[PDB]
Amino acid sequence: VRGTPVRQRPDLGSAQKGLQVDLQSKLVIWGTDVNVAACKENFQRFLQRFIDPLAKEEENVGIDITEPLYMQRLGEINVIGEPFLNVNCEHIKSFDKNLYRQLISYPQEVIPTFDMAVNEIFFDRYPDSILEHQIQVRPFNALKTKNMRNLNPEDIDQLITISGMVIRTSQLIPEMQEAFFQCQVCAHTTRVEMDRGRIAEPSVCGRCHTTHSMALIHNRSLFSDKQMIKLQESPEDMPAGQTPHTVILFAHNDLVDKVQPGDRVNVTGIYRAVPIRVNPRVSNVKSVYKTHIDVIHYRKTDAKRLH
Amino acid sequence: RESLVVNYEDLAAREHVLAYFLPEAPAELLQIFDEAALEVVLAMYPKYDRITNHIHVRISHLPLVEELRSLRQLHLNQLIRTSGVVTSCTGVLPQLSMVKYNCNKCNFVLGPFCQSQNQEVKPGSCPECQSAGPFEVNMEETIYQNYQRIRIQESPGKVAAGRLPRSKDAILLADLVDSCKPGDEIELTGIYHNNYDGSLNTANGFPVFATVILANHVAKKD
Amino acid sequence: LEVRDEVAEKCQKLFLDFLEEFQSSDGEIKYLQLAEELIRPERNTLVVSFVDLEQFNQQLSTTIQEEFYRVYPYLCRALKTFVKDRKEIPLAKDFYVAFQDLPTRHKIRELTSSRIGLLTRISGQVVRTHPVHPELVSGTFLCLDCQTVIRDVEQQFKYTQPNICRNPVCANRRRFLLDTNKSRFVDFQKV
Ligand SMILES: [Zn+2]
Ligand SMILES: [Zn+2]
Ligand SMILES: [Zn+2]
Repeated sequence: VRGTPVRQRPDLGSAQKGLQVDLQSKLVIWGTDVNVAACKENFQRFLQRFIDPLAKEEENVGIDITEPLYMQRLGEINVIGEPFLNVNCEHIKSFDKNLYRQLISYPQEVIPTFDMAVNEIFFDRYPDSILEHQIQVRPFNALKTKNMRNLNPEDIDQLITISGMVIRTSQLIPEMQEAFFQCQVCAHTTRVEMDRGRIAEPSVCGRCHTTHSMALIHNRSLFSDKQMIKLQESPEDMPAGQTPHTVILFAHNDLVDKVQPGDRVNVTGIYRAVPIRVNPRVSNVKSVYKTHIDVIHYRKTDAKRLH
Repeated sequence: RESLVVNYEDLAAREHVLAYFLPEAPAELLQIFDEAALEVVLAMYPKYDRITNHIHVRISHLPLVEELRSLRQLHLNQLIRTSGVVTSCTGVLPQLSMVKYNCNKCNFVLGPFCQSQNQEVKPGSCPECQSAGPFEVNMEETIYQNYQRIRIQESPGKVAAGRLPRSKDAILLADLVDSCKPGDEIELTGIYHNNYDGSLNTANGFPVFATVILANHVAKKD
Repeated sequence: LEVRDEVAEKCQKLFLDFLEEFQSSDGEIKYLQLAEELIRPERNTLVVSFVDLEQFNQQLSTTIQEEFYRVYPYLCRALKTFVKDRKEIPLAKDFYVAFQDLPTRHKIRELTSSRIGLLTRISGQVVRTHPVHPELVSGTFLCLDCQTVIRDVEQQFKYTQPNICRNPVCANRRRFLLDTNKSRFVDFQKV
């Protein structure tokens, strides 16, 4: 870290408690076995010590093969200025299978540790670089899921890669990130950041101590970008009688407008199941959940097509 | 001590406008004087805010002294000076001053409301749940001012011919309490109050108002 | 103590100075001549060239461009003072500042959230134009629980009632009555 802001990542969803549990009476996260410290150290080790043995110069363009691949990627990032590091889940699997499994099964927790590791490395080196925000690591090329309808509920909220064709892309949805409240009596202003998808309004002014005088100014807040991608899945495992599948994807703040209709893509993202309200005007939700993919990485490269 | 005693003679000699206005609208003048005195006291001792946060300006040596038998509707809502004998005196009672309310629907705490000496302070809706429903007084969060009720009657010596001794009720607030005892001969300066809750609206008879005196300064004679 | 928006007030002062000092090639006060026309009714906007603003004060122009939404009302008040100290426009009249000749032009695909609230210019093809309705900009409401008048509550592109009644001992947050004859309106069209 060099004081550069850590940008919120909507693609990872609303944060959690991050509760920590000791497995002895080591220090895993509740419901997982990630061990943020060990995960971060292992990812730094991978990033600084990964060499692809059977790589090809044709496959890797502008990259010194002998030199660490992702260190060269960091050099490119420093040269250019785009704080996005695209990492191959197959490389992660080859380097350390357990780390790959942890990333796949616990993305929302593992990925920010990768962000921390990458930023630590990138600012220990190139200490004078200027970036609008910290580096964000985008995994991809996960073990291909042949048919997206073979996904069981036990595969929810985890990283998957699918191949499909972009059927439609919606307009931009402004997603709030930091509400800006202002008192209607003394004009004292405050800002509340998204806690867990909820914005806890002030309810009392910190300047004149008037109750419920803080009104949320909509156009002085901080917003994100969201887009809905209707993508017709192009599975390579097609059982008897099964019909074409359409899936919904959500792209956040930089993958917006990066794919147009007609584009065949490999999308890597989090398999998310969400409730559906019975009516638009009620908070009751059907016991059956509809799933959609929160996109992390687009891949426009295919070995059996043109460019 | 929380109380600053101003001599009315000095006030009249220095600023006659304030002296003339004081016996006409004593409530506002007393509130203004209390605020100004608090400002000056804080300026002198900025650390004194944590002791009282309020200063009571007690007027003294008012020129006209009215006897209880001469109090009429003319003297309503004015600062008057009288003399009498404390006949009865209630204990020190904790009266609500800045009352916090518990909304017993969502447990929110409606903030402090200045408990005036005229009407009960009845909250409206709960700011959170907007329920006008039942409220309770949160006694832990509330702050109370000592309250005492005394009765002073005309002194027998002043009572003349075959006239009966007239008595009046007076209210002592947080600094005049326990400043008198039954039988003590005192001089009382205060507002001839009229409008708190007493008008005999129960059709029990004629529409008369039970008047009380908000004591502003008590001077025992001994 | 009615916390001040220091950046916006500085912008207002600088913009008023720009209006009252900026001159054209002829050397006269072009915006004084333009504001001369604002006295007539059915005329409540002054058009100002962003090129002229940038020439006169680059910092002011950059501040306006990067914080247009928050500072715009202050610019309007500055223009109101500029017109008033010259002429006798009605006290209740409002004035607006239109900007033109903005050097850069963005694309409707590039109109991302990062562009929210800051000055921009785009090119589009008009599909349809709705009628001209009066719009509520600031209405004065009456409380139906204690008859307290909550005055000058702004509308954020939505019908917004007072968040709370002014009366401390009244938490009315639902039962308000808009006072149309006391509210102010602006012309409005959606295209
Ligand atoms: Zn305030
Ligand atoms: Zn309540
Ligand atoms: Zn009210």
